[PDB]
Amino acid sequence: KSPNVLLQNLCCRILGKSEADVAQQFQYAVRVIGSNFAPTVERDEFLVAEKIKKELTRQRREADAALFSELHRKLHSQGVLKNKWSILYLLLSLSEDPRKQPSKVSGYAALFAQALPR
Amino acid sequence: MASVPQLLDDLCEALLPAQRRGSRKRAKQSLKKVAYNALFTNLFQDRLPVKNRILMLSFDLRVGGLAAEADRLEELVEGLELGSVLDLLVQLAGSGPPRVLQNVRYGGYDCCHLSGIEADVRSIISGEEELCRDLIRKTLQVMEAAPGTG
Amino acid sequence: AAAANLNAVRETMDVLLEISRILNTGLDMETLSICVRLCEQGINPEALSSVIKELRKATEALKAAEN
Amino acid sequence: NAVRETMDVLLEISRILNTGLDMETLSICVRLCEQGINPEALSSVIKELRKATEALKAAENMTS
Amino acid sequence: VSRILPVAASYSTVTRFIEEKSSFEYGQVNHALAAAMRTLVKEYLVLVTQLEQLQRQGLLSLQKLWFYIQPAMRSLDILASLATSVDKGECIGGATLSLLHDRSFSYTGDSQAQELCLHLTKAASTPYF
Amino acid sequence: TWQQSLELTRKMLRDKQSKKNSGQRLPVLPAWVYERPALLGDFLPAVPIGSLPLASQEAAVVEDLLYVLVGVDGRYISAQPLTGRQGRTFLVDPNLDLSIRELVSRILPVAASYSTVTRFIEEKSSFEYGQVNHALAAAMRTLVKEYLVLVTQLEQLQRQGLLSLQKLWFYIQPAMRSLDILASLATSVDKGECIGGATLSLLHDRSFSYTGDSQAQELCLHLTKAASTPYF
Amino acid sequence: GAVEVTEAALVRDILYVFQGIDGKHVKMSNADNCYTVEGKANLSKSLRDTAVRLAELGWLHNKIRKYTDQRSLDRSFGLVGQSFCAALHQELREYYRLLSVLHSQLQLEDLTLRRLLVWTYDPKMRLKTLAALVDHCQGRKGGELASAVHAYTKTGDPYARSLVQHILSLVSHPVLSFLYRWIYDGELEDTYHEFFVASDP
Amino acid sequence: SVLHSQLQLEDLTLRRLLVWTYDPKMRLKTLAALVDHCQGRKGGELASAVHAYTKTGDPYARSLVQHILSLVSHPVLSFLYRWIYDGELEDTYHEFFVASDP
Repeated sequence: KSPNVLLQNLCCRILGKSEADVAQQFQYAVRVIGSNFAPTVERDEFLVAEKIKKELTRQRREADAALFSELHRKLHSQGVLKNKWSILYLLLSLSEDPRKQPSKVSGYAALFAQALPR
Repeated sequence: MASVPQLLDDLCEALLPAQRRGSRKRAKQSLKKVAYNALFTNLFQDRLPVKNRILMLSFDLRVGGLAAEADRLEELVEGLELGSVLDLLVQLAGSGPPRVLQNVRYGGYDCCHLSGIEADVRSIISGEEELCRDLIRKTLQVMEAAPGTG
Repeated sequence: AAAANLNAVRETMDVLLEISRILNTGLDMETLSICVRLCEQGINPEALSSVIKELRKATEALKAAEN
Repeated sequence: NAVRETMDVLLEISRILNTGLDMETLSICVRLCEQGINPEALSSVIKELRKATEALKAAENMTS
Repeated sequence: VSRILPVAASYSTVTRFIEEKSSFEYGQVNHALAAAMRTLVKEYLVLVTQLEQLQRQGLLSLQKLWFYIQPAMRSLDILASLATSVDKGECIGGATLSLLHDRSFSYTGDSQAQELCLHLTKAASTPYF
Repeated sequence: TWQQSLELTRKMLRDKQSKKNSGQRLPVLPAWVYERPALLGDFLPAVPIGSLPLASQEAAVVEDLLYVLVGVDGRYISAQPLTGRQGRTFLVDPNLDLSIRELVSRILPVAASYSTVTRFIEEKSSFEYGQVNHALAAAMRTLVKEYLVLVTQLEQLQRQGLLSLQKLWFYIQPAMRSLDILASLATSVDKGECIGGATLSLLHDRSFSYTGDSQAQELCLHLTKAASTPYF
Repeated sequence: GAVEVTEAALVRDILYVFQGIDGKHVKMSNADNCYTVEGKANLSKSLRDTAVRLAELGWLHNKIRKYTDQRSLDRSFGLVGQSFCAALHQELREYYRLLSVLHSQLQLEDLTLRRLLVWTYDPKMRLKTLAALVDHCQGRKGGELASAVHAYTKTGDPYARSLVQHILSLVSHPVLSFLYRWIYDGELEDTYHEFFVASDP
Repeated sequence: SVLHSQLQLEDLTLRRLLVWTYDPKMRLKTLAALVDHCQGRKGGELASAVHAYTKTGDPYARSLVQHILSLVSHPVLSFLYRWIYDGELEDTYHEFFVASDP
């Protein structure tokens, strides 16, 4: 129920261990989370979706990009979530590339656009 | 180390701030009776890692803008590593009076947050002082409206 | 009301599952709702990502040591 | 010495923990715990007696 | 305003440059350079989209725009300088690659320019290699 | 004017440093820093108050005071330019009420201390005068920032119409002592032209002599740590 | 009724002065290199004094701006000069970000001049130190620039010290790359003649 | 300053201020009496002069004077600790009861 309890449950599920068996890992996680509880930048999902589409194109999956755009439309149409920006950022940070060899050209946040701090 | 009722009476008298002395005696007797009844009810009626619970509390403190206090608590618990005493303290936690008051910059470290914090502190001091002044004024205003012999 | 909420949550979960599988994020079933339920509290998603990455690294390390 | 150091460490910890257990209260709880008394029952009794003491102190204050 | 407007001037220059140097007559090197500039301009457009969103949220003003636009202002100034140099020397093939190397060296002073020029030089040199 | 004497001292210190460095280059501050009064941290050189009702007199006085606590002249409270190194002297409008003038004159020593601290920081942040004096000026700048923050907050509470005369006098008592201490240290350091271990000696000795009061002890120990960092 | 400029209007003008562009009632006197408030409008002495104390920052701002603009156009100034200009631009953007914070706070007020003076103390120190470094480093190139910075490194104040040490690392990165190339390639990219190895053809 | 604020709130009678000032009168009377007995003394003469006033039987005065005595002894106690711990003197005023003769 409590956010800390949920974090404990998540770490237990991830490690496949008991709550006590992840205390050191749990302690590290608690320190990491307590480092920052609020986002430092504004939330706007359009940029997240654009980044997702760019990543898909870089992964040579433009049809999957169109599918993602359709699914984003469906989700926002049936909107029941109020903090989508966060879940989109999470999924983006957790995205992998199984269909291609690992290699990316560096993107720019001062030549290219960067988020304005809140 | 003493009998359960003996130590209960010791603790009850310690907590008791106890007009006639008969009133204080009655109050202490009632406190001892209530303590006895609570113990009896619990006995008639008769888990998670304690580290996990202390981590919960440390995370909550860090969340509540008390990261330094959570770090202190973490160091205390590491020195500790009695467990049931810590659990009892855990349940009792938050039961005290709430607190409302308690090389160099790289040219980009220029931050409003430090100066904002200083401004907020210097606001809090002033405000608290004027609040104390208002409260003492109100107390005196009431007393001057009061009979004065009780 | 509760029926509508259950329908909405089911469809949202299905959409998120599809989004995860299309992005090939690699996440398993248990991150069904609770993990995102945590992110819905307003938690710093960057830090959440960092911590989940750290947990994944630890889990892979433990599975490599065990294997 | 180790007992005394644990005692005052627990004192400081509880003070930070916003629970306010005093010297002899902590000693009593230590003695109960080594006697074999459940921490949760101890805390329940402590909170019940705290509420009772608050009510009784209020009543005795207006009874002065 | 007049401090910000140079970004739009650079943008109109970059756009004309992309269009001209993506015509078949101007050579494959210039075609690819225009394509890369088009990617960068897309990033710029994303930036301006976000700035529009904050406008529509009533959360930007004057000095905030001036602060936010500084990275892109520098980037687009650099891009326009590169485009002007390539056009004015009518570089094709190894000429263009030479110019890109030399400029990439001269823009060694600032890391933003270095990264931009290294991306551009890799991309444009791919056909010649 | 203190400025000319300090410029002479700085020139002599430059000559002695160059004489000891065997002609290695030394750092020198661009001249406009020393040649521009409008970047000093001290002062820069209205309806008459006796026509105002007493409460209005207090209000106008408090406005002038709030200006004067940060080194800025009020309308009916005005500063008097200094000769030699001294704390700021102030001219007070003579149509003010004598009692108000006395209550001001009890407060003005803080502003005097401020003018001393500002001149001290500016002088002792030139490269020639040594890292010890540089760091001491920086620490004094920190303390003066704290003072300024306090007076800023007091101005904010003014703007709510919730302070007066005696209330300012109550709030300002800690700062009066702090600024007296700062000014005494500054005057002693300037008048003994202490450099290096001389200045550190003076700071140690003062830190001992100010053992009697905990506020002064804490302040001086902070300062001594900070300034000793370069020397250590 | 005489025109006295409101606190808000003076704040807007001083914020323009900080941004390097004159106000509507306080304008840059270019015969002192600072912004003076006209006397046709009647403002209190303290307001004028605060305005001067703040326009000191605008003077330093405009000096740094002119120096950066001037050295930015000379390809002859070399990679080290370009790096100096880049570092100065970066510090300028930090200054602008603080100015934008102050703007946002002003609009939240829609903040007082005195609080702004207190808030502006640290910017005044930073930009004073930077202007002094620039002046001492003016009219020099290559190793003259590197020496000019290394001389400023001797400051004992840590805030200034940290600013200058960051700037010196940034400015040395090009010099270090050249030396590495001189040390690793045994070759020179010296077309400006700033590297300590002279080749004689 | 509290009393000032209260007066300004009227803009209150003299007697209420007299009543309000009763406790201040006690405080300042005790302080003046402590000051008179401790005047013209230094070191152990000052400490004795203050310690003599502690014998008062009024508890308000007693507590005030005990606080003041603790504050005044903290320096004396520090000197004694250094004399007791360092076996050395910083006595340039000659207030410590241990004389070193060089």
